[PDB]
Amino acid sequence: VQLLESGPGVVKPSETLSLTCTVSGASVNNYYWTWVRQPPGKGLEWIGNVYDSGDTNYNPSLSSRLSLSMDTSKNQFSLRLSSVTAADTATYYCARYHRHFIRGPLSFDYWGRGTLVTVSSASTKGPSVFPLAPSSKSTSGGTSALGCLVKDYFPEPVTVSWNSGALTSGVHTFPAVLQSSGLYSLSSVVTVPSSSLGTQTYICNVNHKPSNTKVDKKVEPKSCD
Amino acid sequence: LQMTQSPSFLSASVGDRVSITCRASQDIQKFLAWYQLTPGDAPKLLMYSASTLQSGVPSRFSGSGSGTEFTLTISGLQPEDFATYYCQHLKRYPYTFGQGTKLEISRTVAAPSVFIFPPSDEQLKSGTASVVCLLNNFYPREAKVQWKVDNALQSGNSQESVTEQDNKDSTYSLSSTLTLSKADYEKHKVYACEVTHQGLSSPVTKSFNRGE
Repeated sequence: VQLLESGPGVVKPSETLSLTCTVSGASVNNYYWTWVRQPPGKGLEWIGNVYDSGDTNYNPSLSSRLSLSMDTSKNQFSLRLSSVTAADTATYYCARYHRHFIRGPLSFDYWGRGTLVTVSSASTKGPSVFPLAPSSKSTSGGTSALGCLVKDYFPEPVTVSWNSGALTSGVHTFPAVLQSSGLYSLSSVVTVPSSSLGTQTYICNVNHKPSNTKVDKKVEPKSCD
Repeated sequence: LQMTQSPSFLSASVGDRVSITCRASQDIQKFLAWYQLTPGDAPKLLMYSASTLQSGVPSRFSGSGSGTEFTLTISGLQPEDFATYYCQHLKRYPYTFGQGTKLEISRTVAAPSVFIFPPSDEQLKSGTASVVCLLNNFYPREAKVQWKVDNALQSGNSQESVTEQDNKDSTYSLSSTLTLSKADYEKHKVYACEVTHQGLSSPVTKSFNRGE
C-alpha cells in the first residue's frame, strides 16, 4: 500500500490549487484519507478528510476555500484550494486516516512523501552560476574552500554536485534564500586540500529542471600568480 | 483545543535516554499520536493511543500519559533518532499538532572557519556584486554575521542560511551574502565580514581590499 502525491510545484496567487494522491495496494473507497500541510516556519496543519460517505470534516481555517474528494475509477483522492495566497505556501502531505469502528480515531499511519507548493507570480527561470574561487582569503592550514553561487532562479529546487558526483566529502550545499526579486539563490561549497589546488579540477554541476537549465562551472584558484 | 510541546529544542548525546512531553489544552483521554519527521522522508507514525508502539518501530520508543499530559521517551538515542517530533490529538475536529520538538546532537564548542569570497569578475559584467562570507563547521548553531563596507555597518542588503547539523562531526555551517550594485561595489575598498560566535572570545573580522 503506497501513496504518491502529484500536482504543481508553483501556483499563481488568487488561482486554484489542485493536488492529487494516487494510491496503490488498496482501494481508495475502502479507507479514509487526509491532507496535512507544513508551512515552512510553522509546524503541521490538518487540512481535512475524505471518506466514501462524502462527509465534510475540514479545518475551519480553510473550510471556505477547500474541497476534498475521491475518484474510485482512478483510485485517487484530491485537494482543491481556491484563492491561494503566500500563506498557502507549504509542502503538502496525503495520508490514511486510520480509524477503528469501535475504538474510534487512531492515527494518520501511512503518509506520502509530500510535495512543495510555492504560491508565486514569479516566472520560471534558470540560474546563473558564479564561482566562489579558492584563495588566500579562503584558506586555513592545508585546507582551502571553494564553491558556486547559484543566483537568480525560480522556482525551487536546484541540485548541485561536484565533479559529477565524484566529490562529496566536505561538501556543503546551503538552503536557498528568496530575494526580494522573487528569485532564489543558494550556494554550495567544498573544502579541499590546498595542495591539490593547482592539479585537481573542481567543477560544480548545477541542474534546475523547472527551466531545463544544466550548468557546469569550473572553479579556478585566484591569486596574484 | 491546542497541543503544546516542550522542549521545542533538545540537545542530547547518542545513547542518552531522553523524554519529550506533550500537553493538551483540554482532556483528550488517549487520543494522541506521535510522529517523527526527518526532512526528505515521509512522516513516520511512531505511537498512537498514547502508548501503543507502531508496527515496525524500535522498542526504545515508548509513550505514556492520558488526559492532558503525555510523554514520548527514547532509550539510547540513535544517530537517526535525532530529528523533529510532533504529537497530535484526535479527540475531535479540528485535529491539531504540537509545534514540534527538534532534537540535535550536543558536542564541544567549535568556532567557525571564516572565509570570504569577493564577487567574480563574471558577475560584475552584469552590474551587481555578490560578496560571500562562509562560516564553516562550527558549534553551537547560534552565530551572527555583520557586513562592514569601509567599516560602515551594513543592514538589509544581505541574506544568509545555515545547514542542518552534519551527520559526521555534528557541526553546522553558514553562508552569508552581501548583494550590492556594481557601481556601489567599485565605490569602496574594504569588504568586511564580522562573525560573532561562542568559540570566538570576540567577533572576528575577515575582509579583503577590492582590486588587490
